[PDB]
Amino acid sequence: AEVDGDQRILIRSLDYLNNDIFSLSRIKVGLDEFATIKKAHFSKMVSF
Repeated sequence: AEVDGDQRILIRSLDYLNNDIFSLSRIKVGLDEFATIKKAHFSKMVSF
């Protein structure tokens, strides 16, 4: 497919994209793209 827009990521778009998403380690930074956080083993959770 052909797209000519830069798809510059704006903050005003994130709220509408993530209105139904309540995750803390994933947000819809784009339409089909995501911003994620790397996982860690829960065995390290004992330090809290």
